Amino acid sequence: KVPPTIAQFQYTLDRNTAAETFKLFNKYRPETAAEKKERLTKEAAAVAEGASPKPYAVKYGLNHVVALIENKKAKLVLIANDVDPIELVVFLPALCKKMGVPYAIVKGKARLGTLVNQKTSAVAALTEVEAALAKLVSTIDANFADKYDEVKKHW
Amino acid sequence: GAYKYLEELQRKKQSDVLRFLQRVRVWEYRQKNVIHRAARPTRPDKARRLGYKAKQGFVIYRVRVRRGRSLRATAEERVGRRAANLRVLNSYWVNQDSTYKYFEVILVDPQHKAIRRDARYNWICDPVHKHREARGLTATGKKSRGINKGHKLSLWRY
Amino acid sequence: FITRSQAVRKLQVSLADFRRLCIFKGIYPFYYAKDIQYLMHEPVLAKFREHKTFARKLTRALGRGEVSSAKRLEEYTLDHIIKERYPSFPDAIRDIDDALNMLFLFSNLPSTNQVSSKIINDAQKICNQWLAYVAKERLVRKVFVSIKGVYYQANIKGEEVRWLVPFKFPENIVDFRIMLTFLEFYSTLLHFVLYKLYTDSGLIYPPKLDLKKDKIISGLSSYI
Amino acid sequence: PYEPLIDWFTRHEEVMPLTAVPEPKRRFVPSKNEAKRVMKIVRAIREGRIIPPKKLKEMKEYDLWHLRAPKLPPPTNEESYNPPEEYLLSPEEKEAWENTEYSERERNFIPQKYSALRKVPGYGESIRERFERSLDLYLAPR
Amino acid sequence: FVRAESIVAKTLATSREKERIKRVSILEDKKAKNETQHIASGKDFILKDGKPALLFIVRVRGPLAVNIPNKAFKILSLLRLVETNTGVFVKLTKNVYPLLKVIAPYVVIGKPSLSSIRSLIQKRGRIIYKAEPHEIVLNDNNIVEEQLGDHGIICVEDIIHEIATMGESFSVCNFFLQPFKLNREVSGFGSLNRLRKIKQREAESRTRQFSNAATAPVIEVDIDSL
RNA sequence: GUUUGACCUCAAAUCAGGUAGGAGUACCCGCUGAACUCAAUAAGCGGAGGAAAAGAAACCAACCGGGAUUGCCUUAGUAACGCGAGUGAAGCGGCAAAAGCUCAAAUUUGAAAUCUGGUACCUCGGUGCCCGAGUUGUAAUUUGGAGAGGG
RNA sequence: GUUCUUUGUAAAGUGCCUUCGAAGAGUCGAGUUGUUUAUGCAGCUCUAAGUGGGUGGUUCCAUCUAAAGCUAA
RNA sequence: AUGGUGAA
Repeated sequence: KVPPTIAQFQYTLDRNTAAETFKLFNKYRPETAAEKKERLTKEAAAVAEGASPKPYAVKYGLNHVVALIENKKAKLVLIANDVDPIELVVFLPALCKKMGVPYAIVKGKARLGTLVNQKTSAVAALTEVEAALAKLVSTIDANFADKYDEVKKHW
Repeated sequence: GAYKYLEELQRKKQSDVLRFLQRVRVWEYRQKNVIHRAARPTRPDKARRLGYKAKQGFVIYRVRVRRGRSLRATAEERVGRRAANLRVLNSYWVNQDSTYKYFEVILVDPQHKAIRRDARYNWICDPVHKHREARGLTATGKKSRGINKGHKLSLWRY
Repeated sequence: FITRSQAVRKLQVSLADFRRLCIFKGIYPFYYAKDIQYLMHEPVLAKFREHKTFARKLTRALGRGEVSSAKRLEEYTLDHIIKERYPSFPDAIRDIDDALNMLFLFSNLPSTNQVSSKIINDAQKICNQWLAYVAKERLVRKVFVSIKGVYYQANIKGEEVRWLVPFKFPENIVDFRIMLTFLEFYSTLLHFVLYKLYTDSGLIYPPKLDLKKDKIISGLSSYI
Repeated sequence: PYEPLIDWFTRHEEVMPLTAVPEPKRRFVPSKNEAKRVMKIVRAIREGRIIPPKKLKEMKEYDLWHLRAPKLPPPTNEESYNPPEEYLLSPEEKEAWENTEYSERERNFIPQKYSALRKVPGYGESIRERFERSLDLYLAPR
Repeated sequence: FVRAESIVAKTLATSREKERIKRVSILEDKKAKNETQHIASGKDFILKDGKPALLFIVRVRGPLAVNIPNKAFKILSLLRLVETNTGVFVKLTKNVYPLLKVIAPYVVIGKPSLSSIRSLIQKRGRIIYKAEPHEIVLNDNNIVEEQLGDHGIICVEDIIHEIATMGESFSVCNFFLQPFKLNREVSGFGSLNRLRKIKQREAESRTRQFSNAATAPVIEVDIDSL
């Protein structure tokens, strides 16, 4: 029988809210290798012949995502359920709850990574966004963090 | 980093979560062959602190050894025998059973150009390190040899 | 000799691509082994495999998302086959008599899901060059007005091509896939044949063309 | 065996971050690690081994001169739009030709006559004949 | 079952379409009265008049799935352009001029060419008549010589001349032509078709744009595209 | 939308790029180990090089501190044991040579900046292009002698 | 020595002011059972700490940071 | 005793 600390996944965000979260994340897809390379080539050509606002992108790497967490810099955290090493993500929801940061779980690590170029991403987070982020956070809260606040129970 | 938390989580092995994980993984390991390739290390923190890296050329193996010679050294030798072209740099525990013990072993390919082209691991390609586990030069082998620090006929011409 | 299924399995190429390969090369009885062996050495197999890999990678990109990757992924002619089947230009002219009927029929077909508009445009433009060349060397010798159409016979260096001009009336619409492959092969042949004929005629190729006249009649009254 | 967990620690929220690491200038500077690559590309362009992107578009640009005879089909046989009056066969023979079994059918056309050019009908069987000939064009044993 | 978002989107689109139609109709009613005292504009212009001019119109799909509105639906039914990718030639007139704005969002208009008209007529054509469900194509001129030709339109070339020269029999022939069902652009789905459709859709936004302004100039694009 | 692709896993190749068997074995590294305390000796097993191994202290030290590892003299036939046959060292001291160090470990996040393979040029490799590995972590910056951010 | 290149808001060190500031777990350890020249190793139940821990002798002191690795003489 | 040899 699964312990109460396990099975927190599998029970994940609903269809509509998950789709909305995916759509919101698609608005800040990080520049891919080809796009970054072509942009750098264009910049070099412009400078070689004849100073920009800070960029924004989704956070995906586990190490730096956790680094942003604990510092309270993570506005939202999205976690995959089918990750093979469960211990990598067992403590992440607990850390997010302790730090007071919204968090959510999704089914399919590959689908999580498809919005961040990489084949798989395990977890994802956002640092900056326009205004639908607050509504999405409220929906995620009311649908998973407060409705299923009894995750500590059952087996 | 996640490793800072993963190490502490793995420290409390008797905890419910790790107890469930071990009993879940024991059946999967048993269903596998005696020696089989592992796509990724089940204990990434341990492997990473053991000098293993995810770059190309690194291979993780797993092997089952009967319980009841040092088990770690026997497992290393067994994996090296099948993996003739690989070098058994180190191995570590992952799971134990009543009748069998499971130890994960990380292998480094010396023939791969990636391993030879970096100065941090090119030393392993030298012929001196061939069959390192056979001579017990690994961490388990050195410990078994008793290479501790401290207390723990000749005739000249005149 | 090996069976058709056996040859396909040896080539491990789906029947759809095997049809194209056979049409380009030509293999028939049950089939002689030597022909299959020669086909297996053709470079067209590598190009077909590359196209299949491109399609599967494009599908992967579309399923994953990031359409920019699919757009960036977008980055051939059977010249060798032409020499094999046509050892010399007179041989190509000889084979024209039956090959070009398909092209001339396609020149007047309507655009549909089975035929892209580009194919019809290319077929129509090829006529704009064929008729233009024939109207300069004055090789027309027959003008039989048949029910199937005006049976032209241009004395193309003494082979009397029997090409038929379909009527301008709507040709209401068989497996067009084979017809599509035949049209592609005939267009590839036509490119080089027209190049050679224009070079022989002494006119600089490609010559200038008038589009305002094309917007009036759209046909031979253009492209000098 | 079956008991719930206790959220003794996951009930209060920290205010200050766990660490007071100083803020690095790089976070406030435009990606010097990226200016390095920009200047590397500038050097490569200066050396001339890298083509500017415009030249790539500007450069996105010839006369090349079992093999039995195909046996071409016979030429036209009195299928003219204005054929001799004697060649306009009776309807009974035309009906038999139309009802004749396919493939085995000998004639590839139906006799007809039209005086006015504008009255000439458009051929509807042109595609079928071409499709039939396509089979022989590559399936013929030769 | 249908998800909520679709209904809300359809309602929002219908509201905007109805508001635009009402505003355009109200402005045109005052413009016709010639008061032209407290309206945005009174004159008409085209940028890229109500003078006679033969134009080709193509029924495009979109905008979003707005429920059929009475005014635009009836106007399309007059031209029987309900089906997508269908087009018909209409004689431009001052009375017909407001119809462009009335059904601008659903159709694209432009000035055709003699070669384009000839090719379209000789390549496509329908005669839905003698049970008379047959979609017989203009195979022969015998039908044109019998049913038509009372006014001298005996062959297809006569129909082409009437359409291009706006002859007396233009109304009769146009109705007889049973306007053609032009093939859609991509006409496919699957591995390559998805990407081709996505690439083509980008040009639609830059070409088929509606400013929604009451005094918006008539949208015109060259028919040479197809 | 019962169609689909991803991710994960399981198989196949007269596919491309790679490697282990065996021999020698004086020396070396581990397992096993017999008899006149004999002996952690001989034989047997597995693995390597010109040396092997060890090597930069959870060391020795009770001093006015030394300061990687290994060899020689000395310590010493002493400490210690079996006090009985026999076994039996080590610090310090002098001699020959001396070398340092690398990752886990704290955010590169204003840019996975990393690298294998295929291709076109000049070739113990370098450049452009393409793919793949990579986020379940590839480069620089830190290895306790601390170290990082800034002025 | 001879040379063609030297570079891009590129890299490093040092003293001053200031703020931050980690450590190899079925592992040490413990009991037993076999081996060892009363050290160590091995099988096995238990198996933890970080102003913490390992080795020693005097009323608790001296030194070091183990459970990863490379390195000619 | 070690490691091999063969046979009814």
